[PDB]
Amino acid sequence: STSQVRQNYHQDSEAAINRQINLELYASYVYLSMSYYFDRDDVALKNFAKYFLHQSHEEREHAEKLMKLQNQRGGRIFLQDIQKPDCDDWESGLNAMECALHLEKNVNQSLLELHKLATDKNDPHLCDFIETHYLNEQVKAIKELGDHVTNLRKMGAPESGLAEYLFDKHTLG
Amino acid sequence: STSQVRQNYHQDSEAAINRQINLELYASYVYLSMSYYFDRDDVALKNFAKYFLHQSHEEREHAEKLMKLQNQRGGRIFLQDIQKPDCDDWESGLNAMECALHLEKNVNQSLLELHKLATDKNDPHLCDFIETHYLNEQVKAIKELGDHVTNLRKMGAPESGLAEYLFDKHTLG
Amino acid sequence: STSQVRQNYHQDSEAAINRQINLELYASYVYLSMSYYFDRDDVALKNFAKYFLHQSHEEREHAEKLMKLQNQRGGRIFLQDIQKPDCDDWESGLNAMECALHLEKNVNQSLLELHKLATDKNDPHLCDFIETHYLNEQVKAIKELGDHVTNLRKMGAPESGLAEYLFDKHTLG
Amino acid sequence: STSQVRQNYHQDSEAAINRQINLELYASYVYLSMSYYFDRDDVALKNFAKYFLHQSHEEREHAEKLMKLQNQRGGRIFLQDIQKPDCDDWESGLNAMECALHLEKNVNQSLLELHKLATDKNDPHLCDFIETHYLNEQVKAIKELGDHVTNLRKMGAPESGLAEYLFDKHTLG
Amino acid sequence: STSQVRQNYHQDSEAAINRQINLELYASYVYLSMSYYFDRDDVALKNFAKYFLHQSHEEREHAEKLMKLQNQRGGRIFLQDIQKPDCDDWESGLNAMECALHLEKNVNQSLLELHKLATDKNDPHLCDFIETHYLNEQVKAIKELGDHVTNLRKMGAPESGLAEYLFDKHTLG
Amino acid sequence: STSQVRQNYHQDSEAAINRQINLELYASYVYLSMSYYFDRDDVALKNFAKYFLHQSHEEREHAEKLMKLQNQRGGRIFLQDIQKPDCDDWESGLNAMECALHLEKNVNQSLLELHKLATDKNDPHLCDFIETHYLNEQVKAIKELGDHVTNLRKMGAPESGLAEYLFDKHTLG
Ligand SMILES: [Mg+2]
Ligand SMILES: [Mg+2]
Ligand SMILES: [Mg+2]
Ligand code: NA
Ligand code: NA
Ligand code: NA
Ligand code: NA
Ligand code: NA
Ligand code: NA
Repeated sequence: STSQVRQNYHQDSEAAINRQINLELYASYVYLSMSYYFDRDDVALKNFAKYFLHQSHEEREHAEKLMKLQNQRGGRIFLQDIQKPDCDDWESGLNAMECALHLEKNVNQSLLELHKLATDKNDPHLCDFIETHYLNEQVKAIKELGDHVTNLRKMGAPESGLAEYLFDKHTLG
Repeated sequence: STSQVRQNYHQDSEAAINRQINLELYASYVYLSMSYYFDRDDVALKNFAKYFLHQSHEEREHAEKLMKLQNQRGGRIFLQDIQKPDCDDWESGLNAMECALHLEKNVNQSLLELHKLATDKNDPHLCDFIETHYLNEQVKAIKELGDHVTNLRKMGAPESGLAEYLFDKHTLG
Repeated sequence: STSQVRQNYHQDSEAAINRQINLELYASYVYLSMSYYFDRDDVALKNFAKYFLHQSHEEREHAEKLMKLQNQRGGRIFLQDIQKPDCDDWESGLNAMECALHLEKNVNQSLLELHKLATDKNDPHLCDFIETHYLNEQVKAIKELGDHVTNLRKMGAPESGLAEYLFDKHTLG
Repeated sequence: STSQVRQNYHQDSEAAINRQINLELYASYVYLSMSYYFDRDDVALKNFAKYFLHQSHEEREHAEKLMKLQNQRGGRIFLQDIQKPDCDDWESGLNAMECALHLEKNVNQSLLELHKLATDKNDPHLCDFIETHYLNEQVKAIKELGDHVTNLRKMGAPESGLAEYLFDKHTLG
Repeated sequence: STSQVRQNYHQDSEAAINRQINLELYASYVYLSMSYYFDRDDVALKNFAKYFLHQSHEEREHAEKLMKLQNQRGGRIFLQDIQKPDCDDWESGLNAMECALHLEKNVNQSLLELHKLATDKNDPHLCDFIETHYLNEQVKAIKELGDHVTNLRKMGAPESGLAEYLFDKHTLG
Repeated sequence: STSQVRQNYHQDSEAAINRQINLELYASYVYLSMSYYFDRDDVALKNFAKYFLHQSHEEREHAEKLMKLQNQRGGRIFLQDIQKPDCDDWESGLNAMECALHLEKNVNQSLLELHKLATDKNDPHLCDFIETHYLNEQVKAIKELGDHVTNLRKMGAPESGLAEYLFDKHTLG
């Protein structure tokens, strides 16, 4: 049953990786929802739509990298349902950015728990994988989203449709 | 409530489009599963993995095109859970190709029902969308998968691991 | 009297095509009016003017393509007066965009009736002509105009002359 | 009510410019009719069709230049119906060329009356606009059409279908 | 017996496709005959010969595309004899063009019946195949041949050997 | 009745050339059948299909060259029906190659009879035409097909579907 390649790879780490794969696919799907919300004719913020679609594809890439890791270490991928996002209507550019920030912080929390598990199981390869490919990406994503939220709020979003319009043009465009 | 852009777009068509979006995302996820099955160290068919990953990304593109359609017509996207694939272990290149063929024919059947609905609702734009972007794609995909299955079977898959090896190299590589 | 090329081309289809030619020329003339309204010294929205002039020329192209169709099928073009547009003064960028949206939806409705007639007369060539060259063009145009209207309204048009100014610059420029 | 830019621009000149705009659009529409007459399967003179389509587009350009003038001077464009051309069937290349010559001379006569009005109102800018952009264009167009008519008649048009064929090929092609 | 790829493909459609393949090969052979008629030393119209040879090859391409369709849908090609053309001696450029026009209209009629059958069997893929690849091609070909016939007749074909000579040079060359 | 160009061209040679034209068109049609047999989803040997399609087009070229010869010598082409091939289902790559070899040898036998006739009628131009353009082409084609048959048989065709697969890839691809 044990993979010929498997070495120093705990069952708990394998399970946590599978959970992280599901979470990344969930995040991708959330961003997809947000993108096409901004593509609606009654919202019509093209650069918001582009930004979130880019994020969706990036999240899928993260999931695929975790799957590659799983196979590299001799674990076995077990996929689960990808839950639909919490919202269909994201209300505003600002609200979407705040929800994205919340999502990214939740993903980061999951990654930090995964790193703690890897450290507890004395799996330095997994710890290094998480540090190298995920933790700084999360810190940067959170910083960027926080900057966006700050700018939108200062500009007067979401009540100032001019605010969101000009943010869409000048920051995201 | 009605979109300012909506014209000649039946509620049943909007609902059927949402169902098709979900089906396309499901197909993408199935192909993702197959790809990373072939990336396993105990299967190790790199070109199978590449082929199915390509299909996964293509299916995501199809879903995104349907979402774009939905917004173009003034319908509203409602996402649902993406169910996990039926298998975690796809057993063989031949078995994966047969399951892919079955999947593509099911997607094609859903598209045909969508076309019939569009026709019944006298929605020529939707009909020609389906025709132009999907139906021929499906016919081609089904033909390609059938060709693959025929070749694998004739070569002696799945019992001939040499068969699958050489198919991976010469057809998919 | 019958053209040597004519085949499967109903008199009702020929008449409907002539009506569509007139409607397209009318739309071209409406857009011409809007363009030069925005070129007025007391309006001075250069990119609105450019946008509507482009639309005017596009509508002329659509009319010419219908005339080419008419001759291809062996029907005979009968031109009628091109009525002057409903307005001389279009009041605002937002009002012009709303009137354009209304115009495009009326043209689309006429095209849909044309398609239904073609279908009823079992004229698949005409049906596919309409589908290929017109229906998607209309859907796209309606979506774009709806997006413009949404943005203008959210920005505060037509009372915010700053709104229209910045829309002219950043979207249409 | 008076435009901030308006200076030395008589109401009669503004009205005459509006009349000239309508006449130019009428001429464009006449040429459009002639072009697609020659595109008929039972006439089939491609280079006649091309020549008259070019003239149609040129006439629209002339109308647009007059509209630009109108706005530059602070007059207000008032569009009227564009009357359908006098003929649907132009009978022959020679007959179309003769009608075109007649049309161009009528347009030239209207321009001359416009110039006389400008002169009487001591509007040197308008006079020089007409002189610079229109009068020489008309003289050239009339000379070209007269040359065409002379050649066709000498060749034996309209009774010599060979005549029209070879003229189409060698002069207009 | 049923192809693994076959889906929504009626036996009547398969049979009609086989009939269309035969008709296209017949048309190719007719054009071949016409081409080499014009290559005769006592006819010597090189550009007629070239035109009809081009048409012959185009018709073969159409047949091959129908065969590809047949295999794509999982039908089975059944070839039949290709009947010899009705004439060995085509008498004149004009007569050949008229026979070509008649042939193209017959092929178009067969395609229209095929489309009607596809529609009746609710085969939107087949319908759109026919619409996309064939119907417009036929309309264009019929229009071109009608234009040629009109020109030849007006020039004085077939009694004016000068007529046919100059048509060969200037239109077909 | 006699062509102005005809010189030293026997009626028997003209008739034999017409027979050879028909035989070449027959061979082209046989190869077309074989090609699309290999394009079937249940055979799926793309390079076999390509090889035989190439042969089909080559055979058509041979027929056209014979027609050109016929006109060059002042004979008159008389076309006959092109009989359908003996098979619809060619069973295997090996069987198709063997049938192709048989076909090529039959064509060669016909060409040798034609050369004997030309020699008997003291027609050195025709003898040279046959020698230069046909006899070596036939010898090469027969040698190539024999080589293919030898390789397939040695590899284990037609029972080894791996054999045919790898031949398709490495020789014909
Ligand atoms: Mg269609
Ligand atoms: Mg000449
Ligand atoms: Mg090998
Ligand atoms: Na991520
Ligand atoms: Na798909
Ligand atoms: Na239009
Ligand atoms: Na003019
Ligand atoms: Na054809
Ligand atoms: Na040959």
